[PDB]
Amino acid sequence: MINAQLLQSMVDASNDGIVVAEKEGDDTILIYVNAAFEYLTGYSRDEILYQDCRFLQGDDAASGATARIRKAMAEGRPCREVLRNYRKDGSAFWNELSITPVKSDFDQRTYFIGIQKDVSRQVELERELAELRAR
Amino acid sequence: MINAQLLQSMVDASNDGIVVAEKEGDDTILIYVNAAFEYLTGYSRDEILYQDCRFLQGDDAASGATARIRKAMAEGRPCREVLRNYRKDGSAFWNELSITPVKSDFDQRTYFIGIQKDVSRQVELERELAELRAR
Ligand code: NI
Repeated sequence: MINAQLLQSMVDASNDGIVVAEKEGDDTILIYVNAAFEYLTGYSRDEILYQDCRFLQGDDAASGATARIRKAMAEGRPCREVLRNYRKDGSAFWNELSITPVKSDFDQRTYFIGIQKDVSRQVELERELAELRAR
Repeated sequence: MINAQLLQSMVDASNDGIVVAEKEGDDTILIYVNAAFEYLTGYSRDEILYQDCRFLQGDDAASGATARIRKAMAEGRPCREVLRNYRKDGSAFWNELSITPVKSDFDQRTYFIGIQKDVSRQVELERELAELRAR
């Protein structure tokens, strides 16, 4: 079996962003982010934490597309969505987000694990590909 | 701050494969794999563990990266390599593998963290693109 420090290093090594949020009312707030999430978003740890992750969505709220996510979180189901998000510097990316409910023995709190991934390149590739297929 | 159970949930939730290996002679053997690594490779934990991970490489001896990885592991450097691997069922996939040395302050032994990303899709998209551009 594997100890806590190794688990930390497994998260720290990970390519995808990983985060944990605890529920605060009908919102969540980030309590942990890994290094890859910092790099992905352009924000430092200290800028990100203790806030709901929707700030990444920017000043726009899409069409409250997060409907599916809020449905799933409320219901205690995982989900995955691709969302528009914006780095610190304003540059936009497509973020493939997988959210996973956690059941906590230790306290009474509700936690969620998020795994996040830049999929811009792949979105663009599918687009370029469909364009050439159309020629 | 973050506890051990949630770290385990972060690794369990991970989309990429995560694994820990030990040195044994001039081999390394897996001692932990997450669920995603099962899915990725098609093998169960009990089939995988306690073996050097090169069996995934199949009948296809690469050279190139293997040397590079041995070099890097010996030297105690993290390293990253793309390599063809084969699931249980024979189907091939492109694995972006990053290996990270860590020393356990618990038992003073050095452990290797492996992160495995399936990058088949991107690779195939670039392939399909380069083919249509060739038309
Ligand atoms: Ni042995």
